[PDB]
This record gives sequence, C-alpha cells and structure tokens, in this order.
Amino acid sequence: HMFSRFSNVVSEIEKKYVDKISISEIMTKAIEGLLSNLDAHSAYLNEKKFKEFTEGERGGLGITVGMRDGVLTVIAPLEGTPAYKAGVKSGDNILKINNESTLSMSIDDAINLMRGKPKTPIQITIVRKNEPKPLVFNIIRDIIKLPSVYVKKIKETPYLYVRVSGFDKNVTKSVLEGLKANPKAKGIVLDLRGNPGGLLNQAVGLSNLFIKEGVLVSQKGKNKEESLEYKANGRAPYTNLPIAVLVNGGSASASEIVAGALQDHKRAVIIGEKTFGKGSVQMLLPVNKDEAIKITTARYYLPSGRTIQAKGITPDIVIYPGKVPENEVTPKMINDDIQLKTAIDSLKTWSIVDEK
Amino acid sequence: HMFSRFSNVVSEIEKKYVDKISISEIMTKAIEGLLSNLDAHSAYLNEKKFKEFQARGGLGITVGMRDGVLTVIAPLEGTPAYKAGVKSGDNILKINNESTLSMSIDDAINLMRGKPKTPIQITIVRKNEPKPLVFNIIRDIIKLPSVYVKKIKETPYLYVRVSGFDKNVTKSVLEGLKANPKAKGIVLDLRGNPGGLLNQAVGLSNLFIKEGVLVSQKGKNKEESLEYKANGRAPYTNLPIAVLVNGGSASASEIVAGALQDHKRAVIIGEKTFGKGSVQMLLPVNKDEAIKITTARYYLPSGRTIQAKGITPDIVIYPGKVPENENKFSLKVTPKMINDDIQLKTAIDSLKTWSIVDEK
Amino acid sequence: EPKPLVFNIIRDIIKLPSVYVKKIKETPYLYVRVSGFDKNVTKSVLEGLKANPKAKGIVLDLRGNPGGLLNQAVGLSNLFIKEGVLVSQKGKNKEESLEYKANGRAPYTNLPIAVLVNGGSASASEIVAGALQDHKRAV
Repeated sequence: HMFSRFSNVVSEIEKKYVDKISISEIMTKAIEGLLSNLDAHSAYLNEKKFKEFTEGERGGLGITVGMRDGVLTVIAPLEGTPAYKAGVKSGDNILKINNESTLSMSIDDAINLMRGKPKTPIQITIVRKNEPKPLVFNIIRDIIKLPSVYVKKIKETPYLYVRVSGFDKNVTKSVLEGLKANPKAKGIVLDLRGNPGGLLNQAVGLSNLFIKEGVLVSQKGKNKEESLEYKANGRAPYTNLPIAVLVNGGSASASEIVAGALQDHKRAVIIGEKTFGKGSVQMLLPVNKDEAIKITTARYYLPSGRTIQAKGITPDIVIYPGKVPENEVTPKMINDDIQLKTAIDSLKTWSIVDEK
Repeated sequence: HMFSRFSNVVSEIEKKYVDKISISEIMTKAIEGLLSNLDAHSAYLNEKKFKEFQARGGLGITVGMRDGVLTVIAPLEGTPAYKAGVKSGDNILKINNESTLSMSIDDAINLMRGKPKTPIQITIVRKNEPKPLVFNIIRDIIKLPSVYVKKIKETPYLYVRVSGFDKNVTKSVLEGLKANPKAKGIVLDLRGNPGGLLNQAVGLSNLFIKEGVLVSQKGKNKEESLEYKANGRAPYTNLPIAVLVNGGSASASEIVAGALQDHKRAVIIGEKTFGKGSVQMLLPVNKDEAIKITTARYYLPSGRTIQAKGITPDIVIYPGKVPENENKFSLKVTPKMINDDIQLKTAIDSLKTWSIVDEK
Repeated sequence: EPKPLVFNIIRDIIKLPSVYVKKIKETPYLYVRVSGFDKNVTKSVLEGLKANPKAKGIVLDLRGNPGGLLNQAVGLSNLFIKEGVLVSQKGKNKEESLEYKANGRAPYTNLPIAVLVNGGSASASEIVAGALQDHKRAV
C-alpha cells in the first residue's frame, strides 16, 4: 500500500485536470519527472527510443555539455571543431537549440539534437555572463578527429609545453614519447585548459606517468561491492621533473582527475581558474529491450578523498586570461596568454629551488 | 497492468542508483516531477505542508509562467516591489538561497510571503540587461488603492484606472461614473493590472454590456461548464470607452478587455497582453497530499481562449513620450501628462473620433 | 535653423497631378490625396470612389494643399454633405454676399472619412476640411 500515493494521484489528474489526458501521456511524463528532478544527467530513453541510440562515423557540432546550477551549459567547445571556430566559449548557457527551448530538457536530449551529418546546419541561442542580450549563432556542423597531444619547447627556457585538449586513446603513449624525445628538457607546462574530459584509463595512465605510489582516483558509492579504486604503480618515469598544469572553466571529467591527483600529491602546481566540476559517472540500466534509463551510478573521488562535482578544482594560482601588461616554439604567445606566462613562472621558481 | 512501466523503472533505481533513497523520497520526487511537467501552475502541497493554508505580508508581485521561466507579470502599483523598480517580463532567477529553476509557481510566492517588516532580496533578469539585477526590498501589507477616476483636462472625457480587481472595482467605477454626469467618454486603463477575482471582471463588464455571453470556464469534462451571461441590465450602455492594455494585463484584465472587444463595446488600445486564462483549485490527495491544478480555462465571448494568445488590441501603440519637434527647445487631473504617455493620448484620440461619430 | 538657408534651384513647368486613390492594404479603407484643386477634382475623386465598391472608409489627405478654385471645393464637399450651408463669402455689402449650400445629391452620406491637414493646407482645402469638421462629417 506504499506505492498507493501514485495511484491515488493519477485518479485526481485524470478527472480534475483541465484537459482529458491519455495514460500513455501520463506515463511518459511520469518517468520524465522523476528522472529529471533527481539528477541533471539522469535522462530517459523511451519505450521506443532505445534502439534509436550502426551509427558509423557520424558528424556533430563539437561541444561537450553538462548541467551546473540546474541550467545546461557548454563545458568547452573542442578545439578545432566548427563550434570552436564559431566563437563558442566555456560556461556559455544554451537557451535554445534550433529555436527549441532547452527548458526542462535533459543533457542527452541537447547532445542528440546537435549530433547528425557533417553538412547539416544548426542554430543555437546562448546567454553569456557579460552580454546585454542573448547571442544567436548560425553555424554548420563537421566531423571531429581532435588532434589531442603535441609537445613544443618553450623557447629561451629549458621547459616545454604539452597540450591535451581531450583524452584520446593515445594520450599516455603520445605524451610519454613526446617527453622521451626531449632529453634536454628541465620542466613541463601541461595545458589542460578547455579539455572537457575523456576516458578514465587514459586519465589514470597519464597520472601514473608522474606518481610513483599512492591512491590516484576512486569511484565510490553506497554499494561497496561496486566501489572501484585506482592506484599508481611504481613504474613512474618522471618522479622529479617540474610540471605546471593549467586549467580553466573548460576543464572537466578526466582532466580534473589528473589535475586533482597532481595537486593532491603535491606533484604539480595548478594554474588558471576554478574548473567546471564534472565528477559524476552515469550508467545505462536496461529496462529489458523497450526502455533504458541513465542515472549517476558512481562519483569520482580524488587521492585526497574530496569529491569533484560539488566543488571542482580550485587552482593553486588564480589568473584570469588576457595579455601581459608592458611598459614601452612558444615566444610572443606568452604575452598574449598571461596564464601561460604564470605557469612558466611557477616552473622557473622550481628550477631555482632544485639548485641544491 | 496499468502502472506496469513505473514500478518497473524504480526497481532498477532502488538497486543501481548511486545514492540510498527511501521510497518515500522516490515517490515525492516522482509526483513532484509529474505535477510540474503537466502544468506550470500545477504545484504541490506536502504531507505536512497541506492544511498549512492559514493566513498577509509579502513582496507585492504577481507571477506567472509561459515559457518555462518565472516572471513578474506586473508589480502591483504602490507596493514596495513597485517602488524597487520591478517591471513586466522580468525573469525571477533567485529567491533566497534557491535558484528558481524547477521551483513551483506556488513555492516562489511562499518565500516572498511573511510578516510586513521582514526584508527580502530578489535576483532578476530583464530582457535588455547585461548582468543580473539585485533588488533588496522590505515586505509590507498590500492595501492597493485600486480604482480612481480623474478628469482629462481640456476634454470632456475621464480617465479610469484599475490597478487590480478588488472586491470593490465595479462599485468604485460605478460611483465614479455617476459622480461625473456630463462625461462623454472613458479611458479604461487596465495596463499593469495582472488580474484579480473573476466575479469583479464580470461585474465591471456588466456595467457596460447590455446582452450576450460574457466569459466561460470550460474543461474537457462538460460537467464543469460554468456560463456567465449579462443577466443584469447595463447602466452605461452607450457612452464611449477606450481600453488600454499591455504586456502586464492578464486574466481578469484580459477578460474585461476581450469581452468589450468581442462585443464591439470598446476600442482596445496598446500591446498584446500576457495570456493567463487558467483557474486552479485545491484538490485533496487524501490527507497526505494536495495538488493545485487547472480545473477550468477561460473562453471569450468570441469563443477564443485566453491562455494561448491573450488579447490582441485593435490599435497597437508602443509606450514612450509624445513626439515634439521642439521638445528640448521649450526645455530650460491628467493635463500634459498625456504628452509623457503616447499610449494614453491615443485612447483619447479614439474617444474624440467616437464622440464625433455619435454626432448623427 | 541657426543661420538663414540659401537655395540654388532651377524652375520648371507645373502640370500637378492632383488626385489619385489607393487602397490601404490589410484594411478596408482607401487613401485619397488632393495636393491641389484642379478642374477635375470632384470628377476624379468620385470615379475613384465609384471604382471601389468594397471600400469601408476613406483617408482624405489634404496636407500640403495650398488651395484652388472655389467651385471644386464646393463640389468635393457636396460629395459628402446632403444639406446645410457649405461656405459663404460675406462683407459689408450684402448685395455682393455669396452663400454656397449643398444640394441633396450627396453620394456618400454614411461612409467614414478621415481628413489630414497641416500648415500647408490653405484656401480651398480649408473650406472642405472646415465644412466636414463643422458638419461633423469627418475627423
């Protein structure tokens, strides 16, 4: 008799609502309301919209989305996508996708509406923090290769700049060989800004390149039988070399696990802005073949034990982007990127301390 | 197997969800989600928060939802909220420490209701503003002097304002009309009027409409079919009347505006109104829960509904000042104010041609 | 203006196309303009109205009309006034005191009409506008 309060209500809804309503509508709206109210990323695949999920190499817009403070936002436009080329920035609230209001629209619905074939156009209405009126974008989609990792030397300094815009399947291998290719290097600038995340095993593997021992990241929850804890093995190549990590509001998921692991192990300095805070994991629960729900089944926890979604990553050195004031391969860009100049400066003091 | 797909889902949630949740919370958050998705005004009174209906301090704004966001329909004239600078169409973004997204229409009112001395802050977004606006207002009792009539100087007409549909709107208008016998026309200003009780909109309309259906409550069940007529005789059935409406006119203000419009009893001047034609009722879900949902919708004498579209005026005029080719060369009871209000001056212009046409 | 304005202009012949009737789109009304009182104003206005059975109202633009001959002002006004005085020339000599009235043959005694005038309306245009205003025949 405990689930009676639901049967009690649909009786009143059938009779005293202004419109007569089919129970078919009652039930799709039944499952919608519970999923959406509990969790932002908890979305619903319908009685027919299951198989809807041989997709091939489809195209898309190239923005990763999440929901912060109940409203959908762009985590970061992936560098090199038509959305990145269009002028989208991190933290931008999506208000309408193709004149369709994202109000009470789940994260997955927004992703699917922007995904399709590379030639299809798409409109997005957005609200930015410092704009008088909402901004309208007319952009064409594209295929997403995403060249993740390249290592460059910071000229006139012994350091080198390594950028990871996303967690491809080849990030640990490409980063390691990029370091192996530079014996003369005395420091690293690891740019994880604008990286919306990726797969966990490449976040753990990249962090294992710098951490000898200790906890690295863990998935925990009420069921301790389903409580994964990743640690670092003793095979860490670069246990001494300086490293300065850069993060901003576009850093999410995997990039926060490695940045938080380095920060918590006091292995690196974190420069930039407070990150987005995407430390949730969802899971497909198969309601047979007709329906599937997505709900968060676990959360991510750092080597310090702190959770990610509630707070994100607070950097050790806060710096808003912009140009370096003056007085009148990475040269000149250091002046056009004040955050990069700070990460190099934090390495420069490390090289001084190591003079013992 | 009527409820088969709902019990089927919660089974996976109980076992494979990240957090432990009592079935009591699973159901309250289920039914809240059901209530909210069907109707904007459909809100929820809890297992304990029901029969908490006992009584008037507050902020003084009437709120509604049309496109998923809570907005101020119009700040009640003379309230401390009106004093703060609130305007129509402003999205309410934060009431206290709660982002108003997925906060029911009823819940937002409760946070603004309290004792008249307590202060309260509200975060608001306006249509043309770069960053959110912060308003710190103190609550107060709402007396709201609803109706006043003033003579329009240098014209034989008079200006009637109704800021809200008090229990005294038909009486105050009527006595105002008898108190100026030689008046030859009316400017009925319903702008910024977010509504009021239904019977005072019908009674005011009956003050000028001789015959015909006037407004209707209609739902899918025909057992709930109230039909309002002009069952009484109308004292002032001939004198001209020009009604002003804008984006802040809603419900009752639209009912009287549409009734006069549909019967060709008045000219409707201004902008499209807000479009709130629903009425709710307290429904007892046993003793634990109670729901507020729309029990009927309003239909005009023309048969058209009021919620989907509102009222489209006969003459559109956007607000501002009346132009003057030498308005800064001259620069160093309603006279001259007509020059500061282009909408009011147009309603006077339609009365002046009306009084000319009646010269037959 | 702060200083007097100087104009260098070349002259021309003056035909002056006085009357044309146009329909006001998305309304049942029509716009009739009279920039001057040609010898053909009553005839052209009447046939312009005769050409539009579906019309429910008139906008009579007399702005910028500096005047014209009296008989076409009286004739145009007679198109809308059934009876009553229409315009008069008076003075000390009552032997030379002309008074024009309207004959009963007025075609459009019901149809709405809104007249427009400005600082450029003079002479004839004021006789017809004043006649319609005084008879409460137009706005």
